[PDB]
Amino acid sequence: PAVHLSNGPGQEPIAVMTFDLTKITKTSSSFEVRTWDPEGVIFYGDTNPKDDWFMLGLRDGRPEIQLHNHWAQLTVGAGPRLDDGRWHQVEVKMEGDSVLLEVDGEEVLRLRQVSGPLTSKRHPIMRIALGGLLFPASNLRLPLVPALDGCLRRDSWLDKQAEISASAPTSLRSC
Amino acid sequence: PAVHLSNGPGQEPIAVMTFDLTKITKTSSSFEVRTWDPEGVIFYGDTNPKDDWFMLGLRDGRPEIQLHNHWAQLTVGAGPRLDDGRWHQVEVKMEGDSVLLEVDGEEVLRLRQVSGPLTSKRHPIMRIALGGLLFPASNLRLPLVPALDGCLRRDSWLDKQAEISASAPTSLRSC
Ligand SMILES: C[C@]12CC[C@@H]3c4ccc(O)cc4CC[C@H]3[C@@H]1CC[C@@H]2O
Ligand SMILES: C[C@]12CC[C@@H]3c4ccc(O)cc4CC[C@H]3[C@@H]1CC[C@@H]2O
Ligand SMILES: [Ca+2]
Ligand SMILES: [Ca+2]
Repeated sequence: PAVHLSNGPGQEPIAVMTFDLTKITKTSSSFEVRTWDPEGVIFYGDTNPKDDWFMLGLRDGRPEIQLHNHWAQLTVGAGPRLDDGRWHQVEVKMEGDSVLLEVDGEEVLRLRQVSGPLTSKRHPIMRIALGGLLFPASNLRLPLVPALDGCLRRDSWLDKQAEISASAPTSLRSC
Repeated sequence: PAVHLSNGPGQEPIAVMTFDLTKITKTSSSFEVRTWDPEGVIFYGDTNPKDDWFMLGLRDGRPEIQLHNHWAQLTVGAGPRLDDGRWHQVEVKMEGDSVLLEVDGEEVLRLRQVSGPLTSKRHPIMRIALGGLLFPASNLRLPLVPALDGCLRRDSWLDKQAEISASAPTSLRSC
């Protein structure tokens, strides 16, 4: 079952999941994405919209991560273009103080020394928004137009056991 | 003609080139490297060893860039492993406020919003050291053992016209 990463204008996310960081036993996520869209947000996450946020998106067809927290502030592009209309497996996880990005089974990016343990964040609640941000795009380190015209499927986010709740503005439109 | 990136213990660089930034008309470099060594420095560069430095090396066989300046401080791994004993083409250049890394003709990493124009650096003199750093490895953001047992060939560094001088401790040992 595949869902549309964009719905309507393409402003707000198609879904927001909230997690209790003190209950996480897994700090990784994975999913498949397919699109012809060269720019947009795949997912945004934060423990604090001002002080500790993260965004994985596409720019010029390639993955881009923006991260802003106490330890690091960055805007980094990496990996092959994914806007070739084919399904691509994507994994994002924490490994020690690093954030690793794997695409189609290959590690394409490792942001080192960027964060303390998820389970140790001052604000023990993490939000994960799909297909959109939880603040205006103008507030990104480097703005981009969030709308991502693509499909998401086979997605797993951290541990379902740590998930506090999940919301969706409109009905998840299938692909 | 190929030269050894390591000579002797593997502490100091095999060569140091100095450039006048006010005369540069090209902010890119390229070379080929071959090695079985998973860790080490390919090249280091700075306009200031304390406040504005850069290091391209290998860690776990993959490219890693560390950069420290007024705009950004990072430690980032990216691209495929290069320690497969085969020749690999590598290009490192500035594009706007970004630093791009291309391997075997493919862009594998783009560090965005990391620097003002090279021609505008307070200290208009850039040093490029090959196979080593110009400060102790303990001073890196993330230390690694600098010795890189590999070969370098077909190397071009910025513009020869902007090169002020070049030095080499020992005789460049051919591969
Ligand atoms: C945990 C994830 C990787 C690490 C990400 C991170 C990493 C560091 C940080 O300071 C904040 C965030 C928020 C979103 C997180 C992501 C949500 C799912 C993904 O697996
Ligand atoms: C200009 C190069 C890319 C950009 C690098 C950089 C980029 C930003 C910075 O603040 C310092 C340096 C020093 C070394 C530079 C490199 C030396 C050769 C390479 O082409
Ligand atoms: Ca788009
Ligand atoms: Ca080594």
